[PDB]
Amino acid sequence: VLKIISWNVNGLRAVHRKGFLKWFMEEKPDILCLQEIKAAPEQLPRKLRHVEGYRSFFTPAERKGYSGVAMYTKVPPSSLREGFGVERFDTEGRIQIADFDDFLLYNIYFPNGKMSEERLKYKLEFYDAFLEDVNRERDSGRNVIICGDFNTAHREIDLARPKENSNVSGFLPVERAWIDKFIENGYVDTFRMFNSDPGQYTWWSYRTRARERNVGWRLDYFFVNEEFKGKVKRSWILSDVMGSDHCPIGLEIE
Amino acid sequence: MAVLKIISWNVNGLRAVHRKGFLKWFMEEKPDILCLQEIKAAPEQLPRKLRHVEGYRSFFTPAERKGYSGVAMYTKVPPSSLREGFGVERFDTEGRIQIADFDDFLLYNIYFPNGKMSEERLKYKLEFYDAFLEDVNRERDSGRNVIICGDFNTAHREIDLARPKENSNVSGFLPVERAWIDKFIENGYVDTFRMFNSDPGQYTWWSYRTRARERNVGWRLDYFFVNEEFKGKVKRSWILSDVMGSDHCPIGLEI
DNA sequence: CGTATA
DNA sequence: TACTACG
Ligand SMILES: [Mg+2]
Ligand SMILES: [Mg+2]
Repeated sequence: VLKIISWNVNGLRAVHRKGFLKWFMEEKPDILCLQEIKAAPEQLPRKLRHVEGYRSFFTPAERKGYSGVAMYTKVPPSSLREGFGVERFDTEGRIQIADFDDFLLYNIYFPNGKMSEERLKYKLEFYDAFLEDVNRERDSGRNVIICGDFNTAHREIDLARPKENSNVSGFLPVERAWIDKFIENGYVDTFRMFNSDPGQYTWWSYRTRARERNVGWRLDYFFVNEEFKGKVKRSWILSDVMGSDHCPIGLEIE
Repeated sequence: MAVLKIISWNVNGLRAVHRKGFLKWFMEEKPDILCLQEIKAAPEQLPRKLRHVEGYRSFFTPAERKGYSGVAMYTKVPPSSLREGFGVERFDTEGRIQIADFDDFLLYNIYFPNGKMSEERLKYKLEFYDAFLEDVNRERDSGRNVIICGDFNTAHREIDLARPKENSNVSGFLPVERAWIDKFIENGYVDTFRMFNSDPGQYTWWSYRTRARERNVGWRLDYFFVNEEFKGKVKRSWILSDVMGSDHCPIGLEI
């Protein structure tokens, strides 16, 4: 009975100032996966660096205050790989692959593609590198859990304004195709196993005050390989917890 | 020799001053050379109206880090060459150094490091200071005359800032920093402004936070220096306090 | 306070 | 509309 939470936290120091630890005390996950920590460990308060009952792993970006992922775990992994083995994709703080034996756990902050053509390219090439990597591991016999911010809504149901954004990165046809392909390689969007409703979102723009209007996108997913699909008992969106432009998502196993 | 006008200005974002009518001011004041620091942009990010100004050749030396540091020079008359570093990698990749050969003189356009945020940055500042001295001395020793302008990030004497006592432990008026200026001057260089003006309350930078500029609670961080052999040629050295757009104001030199 | 990637 | 960096 393992509870895993994924959250693009939009600055760890920022959520801390909004009572992140309190929420983390209340919700007792067995694993906590975070994206966009936007900090080097040394910049973090001591109460955040170490938390009672957990082992903490930080993977910052080389660039200061950019990107970065973190994992808190009640039970240590056998190992923790911080890259795919390709330099350009490995130095932005985007990748945590934690071996818990039963399963590898992928904590990923996938690149946003909105600001440039060259970044959109970076995103898709990251996507590619990711697939090779996760396939290599599942093909070798391992069960995989993949959480994090994918930066893409898959289907029209997955965002409030699908037509206006058909030319916006995050709902480009090229991007949605990749998710299609991803799923075809034997992986399941665990949330879609339990919920087929519309209006289920994980990110809302700050600019519009869109969150109260509920004008969002689903950018955050839990994926498993299908062989492991048996073990997933719950997969939900904690859309009530504030502090970031994303909300956290949840997965329960065994 | 005769009738040459040079302006130095820490512009605090070239795109920023542009939006406040920088070009208009640049039309009005007609300098023969314009030296800028903290452009905070790569040339490609700059409006075409700025990369190409009528009657001037423009040189941009951005930092590797995007939107950080950076210097620029506009000149009516091209230099023979333009060196963009001291030949030491760490000091060369931040956008801090333009050394332009105008034959008569080399012209140093420098954005010296701010030392306030960390011990390690304060250290970077003093080591920059050192590298700079060696460089300017080699050139002066070789016979070359030199004009050095820019944001030194340090007031020299007690008269150089409004509040000297409270800031004696603040980087920008640390004893170690003022000592270096002392040493700098001792190597045969002159603070051209001090040649013509010994009044207090002459400042070039004012903090944004306090709205200090209307209270005139400033520091003098921007200087024109020459080697003493060339001192003969400097006819004027002033502070253009009139000009807004940045937390620094521009300074002027006439030779 | 102010300039500059999600 | 915000978080971050660095001034
Ligand atoms: Mg975000
Ligand atoms: Mg400044």
